[PDB]
Amino acid sequence: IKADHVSTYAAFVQTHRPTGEFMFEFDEDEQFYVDLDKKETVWHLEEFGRAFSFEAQGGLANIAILNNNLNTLIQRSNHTQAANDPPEVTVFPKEPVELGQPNTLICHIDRFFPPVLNVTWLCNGEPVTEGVAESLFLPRTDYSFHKFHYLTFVPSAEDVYDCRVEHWGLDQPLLKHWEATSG
Amino acid sequence: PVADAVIHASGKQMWQ
Amino acid sequence: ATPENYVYQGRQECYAFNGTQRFLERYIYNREEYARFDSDVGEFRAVTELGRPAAEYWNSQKDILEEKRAVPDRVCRHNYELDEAVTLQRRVQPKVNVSPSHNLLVCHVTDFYPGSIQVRWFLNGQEETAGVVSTNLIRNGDWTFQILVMLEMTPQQGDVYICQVEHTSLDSPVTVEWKATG
Ligand SMILES: *[C@@H]1O[C@H](CO)[C@@H](O)[C@H](O)[C@H]1NC(C)=O
Ligand SMILES: *[C@@H]1O[C@H](CO)[C@@H](O)[C@H](O)[C@H]1NC(C)=O
Ligand SMILES: *[C@@H]1O[C@H](CO)[C@@H](O)[C@H](O)[C@H]1NC(C)=O
Repeated sequence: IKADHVSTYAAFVQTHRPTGEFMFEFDEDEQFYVDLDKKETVWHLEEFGRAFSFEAQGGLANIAILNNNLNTLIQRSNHTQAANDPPEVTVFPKEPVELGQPNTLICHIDRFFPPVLNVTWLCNGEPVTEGVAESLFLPRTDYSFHKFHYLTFVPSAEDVYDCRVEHWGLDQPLLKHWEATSG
Repeated sequence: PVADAVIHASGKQMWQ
Repeated sequence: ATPENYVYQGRQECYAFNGTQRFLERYIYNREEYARFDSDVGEFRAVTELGRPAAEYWNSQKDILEEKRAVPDRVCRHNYELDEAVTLQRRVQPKVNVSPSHNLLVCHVTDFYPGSIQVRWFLNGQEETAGVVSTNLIRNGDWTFQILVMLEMTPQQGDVYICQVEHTSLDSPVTVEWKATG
């Protein structure tokens, strides 16, 4: 379809966690989502929250409708469960790597299904469990998913990082290696 | 009470 | 070994072009789109056999059909006018870094929005096209993009390499110069 811009409400439900997600994207960037537990709208950028508002009830109402149609489609499909599509993992920095200058390592997990995932940052083999940001399970036009994980770090020559990814389509955990000299 | 229910489209608004 | 899991997805897509809005509503079981409304068609259509009961029932409810036919004006146009005044005004200027890595000079352009960008390599004032290898546009997920444009080079003493970047956030092109050593 010819389009200058594409604005999409995307939502899904499933048996395993996360059981529901409701978000809106503009030109493939998540602009806001409805936190289903807090029952409130979360804006990706603060400027969006100052300019816009969205009734969180609209997202909860559509999630319930999605759960209704899920039960109906489970029975109609004769309990058809789709195959596991394993994820593609890439790790790269946000900024040019300068030793001593704060940076953000990005782990991008792509083309996977179902949206069930464990991701862990390893710094010199040790998990980083705090101060780590992550995106929603982001939709793709082929109805698989992708996702971003973020790690603040200071580059140094001796350090080694790993994005450890677990998915049902993988025989073993997937480890994408990265270091300051990685191209 | 409907098997095949349609989702409803709602828009965002200017901030309060 | 895979636990029992079923997935249901819904999409509501508005396509803005030339002052018009085209609305698409998709109903998906796992990864299979089975029902769809397209404002260019005006009615629901079954994409697979799983959607025939839905499309048949929904097309029989004129209240449902009239609501979906009005979405391009009531929701798509409404949301687009808001995004025009804020989201489409977002301008983040690219940051440009040139550094050496056979022998490759790398123009790392970072943290820019929107995504449309022009990056050109110049050697002693002449634009180069051969040995230029650009990554695709890399989406960082935080409403910023980055791109890496590599140039294979044979550096003589006194060669002047320039990476030039053009972007709607810039009133004039940004140039970063790297003078060859060796
Ligand atoms: C489910 O099984 C029944 C019984 O064989 C069959 O008639 C029907 O077509 C099946 N549906 C699907 C979606 O496979
Ligand atoms: C995530 O880890 C838990 C245990 O911590 C495990 O039970 C679960 O299967 C993992 N998920 C995936 C998708 O591998
Ligand atoms: C856009 O609308 C104008 C209005 O006259 C029309 O001439 C043009 O063909 C349309 N399409 C494009 C791609 O400009």
